[PDB]
Amino acid sequence: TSKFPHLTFES
Amino acid sequence: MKCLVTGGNVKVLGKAVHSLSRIGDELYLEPLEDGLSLRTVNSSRSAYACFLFAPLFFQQYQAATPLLRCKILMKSFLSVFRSLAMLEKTVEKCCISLSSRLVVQLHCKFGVRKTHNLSFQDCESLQAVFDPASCPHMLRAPARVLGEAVLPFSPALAEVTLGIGRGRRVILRSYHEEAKAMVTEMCLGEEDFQQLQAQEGVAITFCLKEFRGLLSFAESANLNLSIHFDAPGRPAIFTIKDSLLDGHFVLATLSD
Amino acid sequence: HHKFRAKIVDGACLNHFTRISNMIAKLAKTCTLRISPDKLNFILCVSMWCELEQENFFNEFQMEGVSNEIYLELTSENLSRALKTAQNARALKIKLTNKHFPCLTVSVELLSMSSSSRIVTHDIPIKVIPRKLWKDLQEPVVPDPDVSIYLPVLKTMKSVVEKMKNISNHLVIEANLDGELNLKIETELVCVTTHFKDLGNPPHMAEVHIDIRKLLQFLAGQQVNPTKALCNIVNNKMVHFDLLHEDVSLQYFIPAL
Amino acid sequence: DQYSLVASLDNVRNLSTILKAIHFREHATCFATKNGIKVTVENAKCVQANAAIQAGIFQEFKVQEESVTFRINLTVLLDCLSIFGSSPGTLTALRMCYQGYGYPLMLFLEEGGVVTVCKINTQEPEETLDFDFCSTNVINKIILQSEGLREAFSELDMTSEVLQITMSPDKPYFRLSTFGNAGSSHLDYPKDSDLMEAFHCNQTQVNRYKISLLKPSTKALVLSCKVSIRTDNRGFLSLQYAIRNEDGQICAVEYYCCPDE
Repeated sequence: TSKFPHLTFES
Repeated sequence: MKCLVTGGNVKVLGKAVHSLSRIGDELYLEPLEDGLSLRTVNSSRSAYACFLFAPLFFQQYQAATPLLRCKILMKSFLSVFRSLAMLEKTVEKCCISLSSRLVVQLHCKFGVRKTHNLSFQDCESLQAVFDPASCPHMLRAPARVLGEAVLPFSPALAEVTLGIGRGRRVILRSYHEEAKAMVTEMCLGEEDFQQLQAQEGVAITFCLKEFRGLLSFAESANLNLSIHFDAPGRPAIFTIKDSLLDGHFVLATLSD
Repeated sequence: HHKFRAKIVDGACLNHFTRISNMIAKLAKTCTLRISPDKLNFILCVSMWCELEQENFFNEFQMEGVSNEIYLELTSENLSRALKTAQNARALKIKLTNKHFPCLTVSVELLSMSSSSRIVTHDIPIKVIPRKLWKDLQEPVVPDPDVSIYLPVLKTMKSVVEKMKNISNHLVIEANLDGELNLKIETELVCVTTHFKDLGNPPHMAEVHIDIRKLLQFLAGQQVNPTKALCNIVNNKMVHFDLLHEDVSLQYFIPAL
Repeated sequence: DQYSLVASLDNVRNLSTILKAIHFREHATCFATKNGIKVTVENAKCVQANAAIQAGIFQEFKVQEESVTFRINLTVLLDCLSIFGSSPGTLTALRMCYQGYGYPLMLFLEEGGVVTVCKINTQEPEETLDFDFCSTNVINKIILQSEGLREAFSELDMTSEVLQITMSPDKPYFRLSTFGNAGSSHLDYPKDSDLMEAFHCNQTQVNRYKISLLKPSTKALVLSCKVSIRTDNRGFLSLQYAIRNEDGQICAVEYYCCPDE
């Protein structure tokens, strides 16, 4: 369930 | 920076703060030229949300100190705005200003003034790399339509699968990993959809609890919600657009 | 080789059926459902027995068991949640299925705001029960009690029991054949006795020490003041509440301590 | 032989509501004289809440000697008084009998024929300490409408340790302040506010009070129309409340709080 790929943020 | 909200936009600002609180524990403040930005982020960095308040949303808007990037515990910013009942009835004008503290003044009735001096940490521009134009699939419907769709799901359900079935049906299946859980599936037709450009068989899965946070805000304001998404793994983009208001939620999706 | 197909179209009947499951969910977390051709039952064995008249609720109904009853236990929260969706629905269809695992599937035609039909489908997981266990799952007989007395206004009972719970977990309930019923708690610091009067009996004072939590669990989760509220007491062994309202029987049994 | 104290009410809530405004400890001290009962609840030798209900409220009130005093469990007492709950609208009568020292406090309640009998064991009173609060050396005093102050007290920044009260003939006239984590919160009341009923501030005074001690005064605040706030030359805070019951009669509730150094 909680195995979401990271969102790519700028920093 | 000097923001000033009056009238009914006071509660609207509170609903946005409430909406961001169901996503992250810290509130990022970023005054821009095209309006005030309130942003937040998951603890897993798998969810990003951002409200943009165009300058005409306010009575008065000065962006830069003649640039500000902020970071505040949203527990604090919530307590400042919690319960819109007292925000509608009492609060006339709401002032946000900036030194050492971020100040918030609530000008209530009968001359009564409430003043908060919140401490803050300077930070980066919390921005997520996303682009709706890059997404091949799109949904669009009034928020209330999507709000009735997530109605038969348990409010404790974390995850829901959004898919496109045969016959241009929009299907919402509850998601679980393998002790037997109740499985709920919702099926919409393409008719009560304003726009539907998504290939049959395509399906993604995202956090339902966070998607609700945007729904609760847009339902009341009677706005139009559009979902843009790609293949599993790639983020899903949930957009909200008013003349006064901009707002998008970017959620991560499951892989494979 | 079990087969069950039922459908509800009437809103007033749907409201009634939904109120029932909500009560069961407040009486149990896991309960057993009996599917008979004439009736419908909910069992938990503190025992709770609940009977329904099928033709009063459903427009369509089909029941088939190989050698005329069908038993299966649910989590009552799952059934209640599924029904709550049909708060204003147009059609409520219930059928047994066996897809990934044997389920009790509830299909709902939600109110078409317009245009197309909104269709919800809940796959409620079940557990089939073999006939070897059916005998141990029957309605608990009421072995002729010492005293039988008509219960007072349940709201008033519930209100009194609520405050007593905050003091002790031991409740002494004694009924009398002239119309007397007493609720009674004792403690080192405080004693409380509530006196009920002129309740009437169907055609000495028998008492029973019960867990007050179990009584309050019964009074709360009770939809309306029933048209038939009856309390049977076997001296210091058992208390039994016979209830009927609107063509729905409800038996509840609390043992002594 | 005869009881040492008896009290009757056609409506028990004309006693229960007032006790709720005092209920922030487990035990209470009762003082029955010719002029009603004075229930007092005290904590930490710093807080004290008094409830003085006059004998005029009761349909029956008899005392033998001049002084009658027992310590009672306020929590249990308030459970028994509300044992018939709050129906929408037939009343619930109360017969309250106290035989004397060593004997329990007996309660009798009736509603629609149903009778509840309570036996509550008493206790020898601990010394209830005296705060010498005289209007003689009171510095500042304002009278406010409770309706708008409930927000100030229930939206309380409990992360803070004290509550700073400032009363002054100058700005900001009336200000409540908390200082918690990452947040400094204030609340200004102009003297020309319509919420103000009386503003008699002679001298600027700033006093701090333990937030844990003033919070339970909300229970009295939300039952009153107006609230009186006085500070003296000791820094002691007084809170006089005006609770109107269901028979159009008014009883007094008073809080005292030691300042915090």
